[PDB]
Amino acid sequence: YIPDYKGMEPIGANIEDLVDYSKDWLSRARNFSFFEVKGTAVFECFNSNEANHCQRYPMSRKPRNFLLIQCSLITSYKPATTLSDQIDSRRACSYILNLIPDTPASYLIHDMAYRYINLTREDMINYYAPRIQFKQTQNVREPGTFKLTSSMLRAESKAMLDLLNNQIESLNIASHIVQSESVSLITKILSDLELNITTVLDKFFQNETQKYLIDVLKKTTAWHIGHLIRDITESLIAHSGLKRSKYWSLHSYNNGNVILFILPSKSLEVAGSFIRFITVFRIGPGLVDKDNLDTILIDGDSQWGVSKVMSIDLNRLLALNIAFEKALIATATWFQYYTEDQGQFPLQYAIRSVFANHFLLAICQKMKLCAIFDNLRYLIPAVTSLYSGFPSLIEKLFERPFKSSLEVYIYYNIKSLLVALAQNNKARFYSKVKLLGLTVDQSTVVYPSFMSRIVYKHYRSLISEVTTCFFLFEKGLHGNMNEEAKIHLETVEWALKFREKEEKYGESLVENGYMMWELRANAELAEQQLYCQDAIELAAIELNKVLATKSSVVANSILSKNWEEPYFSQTRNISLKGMSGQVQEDGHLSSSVTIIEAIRYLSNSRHNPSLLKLYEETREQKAMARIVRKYGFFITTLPTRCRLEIIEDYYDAIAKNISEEYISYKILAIQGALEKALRWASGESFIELSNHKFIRMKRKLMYVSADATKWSPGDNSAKFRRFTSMLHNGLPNNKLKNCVIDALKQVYKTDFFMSRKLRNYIDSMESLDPHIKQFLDFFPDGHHGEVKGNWLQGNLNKCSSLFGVAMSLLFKQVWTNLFPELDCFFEFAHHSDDALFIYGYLEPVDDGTDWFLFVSQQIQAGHLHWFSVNTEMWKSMFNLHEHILLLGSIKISPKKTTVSPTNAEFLSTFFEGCAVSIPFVKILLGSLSDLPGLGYFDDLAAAQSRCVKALDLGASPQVAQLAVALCTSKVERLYGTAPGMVNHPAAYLQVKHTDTPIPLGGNGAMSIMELATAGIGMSDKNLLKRALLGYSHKRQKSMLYILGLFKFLMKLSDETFQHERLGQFSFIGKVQWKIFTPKSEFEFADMYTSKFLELWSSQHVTYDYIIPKGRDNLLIYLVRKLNDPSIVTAMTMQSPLQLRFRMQAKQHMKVCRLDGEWVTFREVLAAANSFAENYSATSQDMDLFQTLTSCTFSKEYAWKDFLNGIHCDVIPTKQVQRAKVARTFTVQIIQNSIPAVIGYKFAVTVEEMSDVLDTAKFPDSLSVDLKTMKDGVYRELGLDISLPDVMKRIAPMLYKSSKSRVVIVQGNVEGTAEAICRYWLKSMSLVKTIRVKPHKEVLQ
Repeated sequence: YIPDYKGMEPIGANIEDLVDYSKDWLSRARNFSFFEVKGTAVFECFNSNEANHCQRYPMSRKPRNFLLIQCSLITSYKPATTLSDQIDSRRACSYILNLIPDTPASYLIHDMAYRYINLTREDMINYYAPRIQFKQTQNVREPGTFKLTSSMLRAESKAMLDLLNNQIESLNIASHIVQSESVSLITKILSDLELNITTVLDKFFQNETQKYLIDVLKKTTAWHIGHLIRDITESLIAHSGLKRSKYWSLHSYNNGNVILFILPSKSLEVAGSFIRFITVFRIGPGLVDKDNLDTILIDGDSQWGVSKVMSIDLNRLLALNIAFEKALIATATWFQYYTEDQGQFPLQYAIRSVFANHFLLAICQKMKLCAIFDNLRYLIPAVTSLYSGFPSLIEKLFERPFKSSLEVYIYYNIKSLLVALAQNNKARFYSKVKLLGLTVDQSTVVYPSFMSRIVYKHYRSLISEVTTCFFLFEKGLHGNMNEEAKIHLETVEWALKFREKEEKYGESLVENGYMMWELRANAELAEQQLYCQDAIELAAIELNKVLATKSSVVANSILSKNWEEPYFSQTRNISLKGMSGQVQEDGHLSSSVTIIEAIRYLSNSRHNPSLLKLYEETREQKAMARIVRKYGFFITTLPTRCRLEIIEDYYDAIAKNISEEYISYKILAIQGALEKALRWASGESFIELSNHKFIRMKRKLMYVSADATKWSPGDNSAKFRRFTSMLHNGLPNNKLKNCVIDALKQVYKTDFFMSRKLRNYIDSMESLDPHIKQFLDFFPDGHHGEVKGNWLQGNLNKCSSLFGVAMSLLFKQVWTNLFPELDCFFEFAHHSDDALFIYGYLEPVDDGTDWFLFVSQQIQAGHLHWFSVNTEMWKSMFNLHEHILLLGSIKISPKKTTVSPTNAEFLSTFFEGCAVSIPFVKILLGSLSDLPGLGYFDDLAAAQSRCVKALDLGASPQVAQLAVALCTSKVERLYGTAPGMVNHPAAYLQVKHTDTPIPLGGNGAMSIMELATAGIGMSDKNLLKRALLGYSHKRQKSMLYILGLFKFLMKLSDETFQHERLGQFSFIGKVQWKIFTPKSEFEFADMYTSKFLELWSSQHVTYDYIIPKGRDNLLIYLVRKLNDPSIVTAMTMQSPLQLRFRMQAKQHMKVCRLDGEWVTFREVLAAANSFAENYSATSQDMDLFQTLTSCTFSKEYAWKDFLNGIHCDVIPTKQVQRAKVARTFTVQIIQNSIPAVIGYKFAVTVEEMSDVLDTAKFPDSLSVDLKTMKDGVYRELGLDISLPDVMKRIAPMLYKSSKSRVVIVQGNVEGTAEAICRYWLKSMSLVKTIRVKPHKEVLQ
C-alpha cells in the first residue's frame, strides 16, 4: 500500500522562451572558463603564486625537521638480535661515555648511557629475559626497560625533562637561495641512499624481477637503512606497552654505531599519545640532516650526531615500520609501469634513484607532501591539454605553508616538470591515426620522469608515477585535524550562502525554483544553489523524448525494485557502513553502525517493515547529519537513509534503461559518442547563401572532460522534485512518483551536528578567528544547525547523473534551435561522476572572408546571436552548454576540467580511467598497511587475499608475487613461525615446515596464480589430500601424523562455537586466538547469551543459508551477527587499543585457546604433537576426510590440475600493450538457488518455511528441485543428504556462488575464468611474449 501524497502540477514551460533567452545571451561577449597552456603562462602562474604565498605567510628562516629517524650506514646491515642488542649496547655505552656533552639532550644521553652501563648482572639478565622468565628487580621493573630517577639525573637533563613534560610561519619559496639549499640537502641525501654499501612464474621472476630490481637494490644503502629502521621501530613498538612506556630504554644497532634512547611517555594503547626518543649515530652517509641535529659531538677523527627529542604516534610508527616494504612495492610498481611504457627493463641508475626517492617519501609522512602529490595527479593532465584550469591547481599548490627542505625540493621539481610539460604543447600539429575503426585527424605534439632522468612515451606513465607516490602516504593522514575542520567550515559556508540567498529572494524561490521571466528580469539568478523551474521541466521533456520508447522496461525495472520487501532483511540495511544514531543527553549526535541501528529499531518494533512502510512511520522525523569520527565523509540517521534509498532505487531503476546511450555503467555509450563524432568529422559542411551559392566550412572536434555529476556542497536537492514530477515512467498511477517527491521534500532540511573532537579543538584555540566566529555562530545551541538544499554527500548519484543527462540534452536541443542553418555536432557521455562532451564545430577552409561576410549579414538581419559564432565557435558552444547546466544547479569545475582536440593519448587516458577506478598500488600498499589481528592463519589469508585483489586490478603477476612474499615474511615475523624463531613448528611437530597445516604455523608461501585461481586456503586442502593418499596407499606413519594434526585442529574448532554460514563454511580446523575486544562494548551485543545464541543456531539451521524476515528471528540473527569475532574486529579496526594483541603476539604470550585455557602457541604446538603421535584413524575420520578431499574441495583441486597441466613457451616477438578492459571471473536443472533449496530442506517451523518461501524465486518447484539434487548426491557421489552433517559438507561443493570478481585484462581476453587464467599466464613476463600450448579448454 502506498499513501496518497501530493503531486506537482506541470507548468507551461516553452522551449522557445529558452531559445530566445539564449539568443540574447549569445549576442554579447562571454568569458571562456579555461586558460590556454603555454609554458610561459604556467611559469608566470607559479611566480605569481610564490609572491602571493610570501604575502600571506610569516617568514621562517630555518627549515623544520623532516627526518623522524636520523642514522647512517657504511656497511651491510645484519638484523638485530637479543645477544647482538646486548653487545652493541655495551659497546655503544662505552663509546658515548667518552664524549663531552654540550646540549641538554647530550647530557640526558650521557646520563642514560652511564645508568645502563652500571646496571648489575641480575639487571642485565632480567633486561633481556622473556616475559615468562622475567623477574622484577629494583632497577629493572619491566623486561626491556630500566629505571632512571632524578637522583642520578643532571641539572641540565632534569630541566630538559621538565620542559619536555610541560603564528604559522613558512619558508621563503620565492628565494632562489632557499630553493638552492633545500635542493642541495635533498640531493645529497638521495645520493647517499643510492650508494652501494661495502614453476614458470618462478623462472620469469628470477630472470626479470630478481635480476633487474631485487639484485640492484639489495646492495643499496636504502635497503639496509630500511632494515635498520624496521629494527628501531620494532624497539619503539615494544616500548609502547602500558607497563613499559613509563620507563627508560636503551638499544643499539650496527655494532654500536646507532643508539636509540627511549624516554618515559604515555602509552600508545590510549589515543593521542607519543613515544619520545633520541637517536645517536656516527656521522656518515645516510638519513642525515646535520642542520636539524641537536648536536654533533667530536671524537678522535669521528663525529656523533645527537638528534632532538622525537615524538611519534602509533600510525607514524607503523608506517615507519613498514617503510622498506612500501618503498620496495612502489619501486616494483614503477618497474612494471616502465616496462609497459618503454618495452625494456630500466637501467641500474634509474631503479636506484626511484627506490631512494620512494624510501625518502615513505619515511617522511606529512600531509603537505600527500596533498602536493594529490594535486599533481590532476596538474599533469592540466598542462598536457589545450585548455584547462591550471591556474587554480597551481594556486591549490600553495594552500599550506612550506616548512621543510623536502617540501621545497619537491615543489621545485614539480615547478620545473610542469613548466617543461606545458612548453611541450607549443609543438602541436595535426596528423592521421586509427581511432576506433576510422582514420581520423588528431592533434599531437616525450614526457620526463619525476624521480629519474627517464622520458616516457606517454604522460599516463607520469600520472601513474605520481599516483604511486601519492599512495605512499597513509590514508590516516586524511581527516586528522585540518581536514575535519575544513569540511566543517565548507559545509557551514555553503549553508550560510543558502541562507543569504533565502534572505535576498525568499524561501519559496530558493526551494521551488525561479521562473524564466525572473531570470530575464534579474540575470543574477543563474548561479549555484538556484535553478529555473522551466529549465528543469524542459530537461525532463528532453529526457522523456528518449524514455517514452522504453516505458515498459522502466516500469518493470521500478516494480522490480521490490518496494514491499522488508527493509531490515536486506544486506545493505544490516551492514557495517556507519550510521548516525540518536542525540545523546549532552546533545551530541552519536556515531554508530547500520546493524546497530537496525537492532535498535527491531527491538522497539513488532514487525519488519518494508521500505515504504518504514518511510511512513519515520516521515515526521528530521534528517540528521554528522561527520564520521575517523574512517571528509558524512553519516546520516536511519530515516535519512530510508528516504535516500527510496529516491536512489527509483532513479537507478530509471537510469539503468538508458545505460547503453548516455550513462555508462560498460563503455558502450562513450564509444558510441566517439564513433558518431569521428563519423561526423569525416564529412564537410556547406553553408547555404542567399544567392543560392554555398560556403565550404571544415568540421573539427573539441573534447571536454569534466566531473559534472560529482556531489557538490553548493547544490539544491529540491530541483529533483520537479524533475521527478515530470520524468516519464511506465506506471499507470503517480503513487510511487509522489512518494519519491515526498522523500525528496523530507530530505530538504537536515540537522548538521558538530563533532566532540572539533568542539574540543575549538575550545582549545584560545584565539577565535572571524571565520571560526561565524562557524560557531552557525550553531544556535552549539551542537547542530539547519542545512538546506545540500544533501551532504548522500547516495543520489544516479539521480544526479540522469539530471545532468537531461540538461545536456536540453542544451543540445537549444543549440539546434539556435542555428538551424549551421550543421553543428554535440555528443556527450557519462561514466560515474565523469563526463566527456564532444563539440563539433565549423571552420572556414579559405582565408575566411566569405564566412565573415555571411556572419556580418546574419547579424545585420537581426540574428544578433551570430556574434558568438564569428570565430572559435566551439567556445560559444561550451559557454552556452555551461550556462544551461548552471540553469539547473550544475557548475562545471573550473579546476580538473580539461579541454583537448582529437588526440589519441587524451582518449586513451579517459577510457583507461573509465575502465579502472582503483590503482593496484593502493591495494598493494594496504596489504602491508595493517592486519586484522585474528591470528597467524587469518592474517596470512587477509594479506594473500589483498594481493590477489591487487592482481585483479591490473598488477603484473611478478609484482603481485613480490607483494605476497613481503606480506608472508611480515606475518611470519609477527607470529614467530619462520625458521629460527621460538614459534617455528618444525621444532615441535616432527614434520617438515611445508608438511605443517597453516593454522599450526605452516609454510603459507604459495604462488600468486594458485592463490588467485584455487583460493586462499588450498595449502591445507592439498596437504590433506596428499596425506590421505599416502596413508590409504602406503599406510605411512608420517601421513597418519598429518591426518592426526588435521584432526587435532578439527577438535580445536569443535571446542569453540562458529555457526558460520554457507558463504563461510569451514572444515579444516583453526586455532582460536585471543581477541581483546572492548568486552562486547557494542550496545546490543548483550541481548542474548552465547549459550542461548548457540542453542538457537543449532535449532534453526535454515537460517545458516538464508536471512530471516520475521522480527524476532531477525533480531536474534542480527545479535548473533554482532557477536561474530570477524565483524567485531572490523568494527574496531581504527581503535588504538588493538596493538596490545600485536605485542602479545610478538612477546609470545598466552594468546591461543586450548582445553578451555589461554596458552602459548608453543603449548598449542606441543599439544598438537601429543595428539598426533597417538592418533589412530577410524572409519568415521577416514570417511569425513574423503568427503572433504574428493567432494568439498573438488572445485579448487581442478584449478590446480589445470595450472599444473598447462605449457607456456617464449615466442620471438616483442610484447604489445593493449587497452585495459574489465571482465567477470565466473567459472541448470535446479531452478532455485542452493541456499533456498537447503533452507527449505531444513525448514521445520512455520516461520522458517515462510522465510524460505519468500527467499526462493520459484517456491513451487523447490521440493522438486531438492528431490533431483537429493538424487544427484546419492547418485554421483553416493552420500545421504538426509544427514545434516553430510548436507553441510556438500553444500559449498554444490554452491556456485561468488565469482563476482572483476578482473582488468587487455582487449583480446574473453569473460571466461579460463581465459583470464590464460591471460595471466601470458603476462608472466614483463617484456617477452608467452604462448600457451594446448590452445583449447583444458579446465574441468
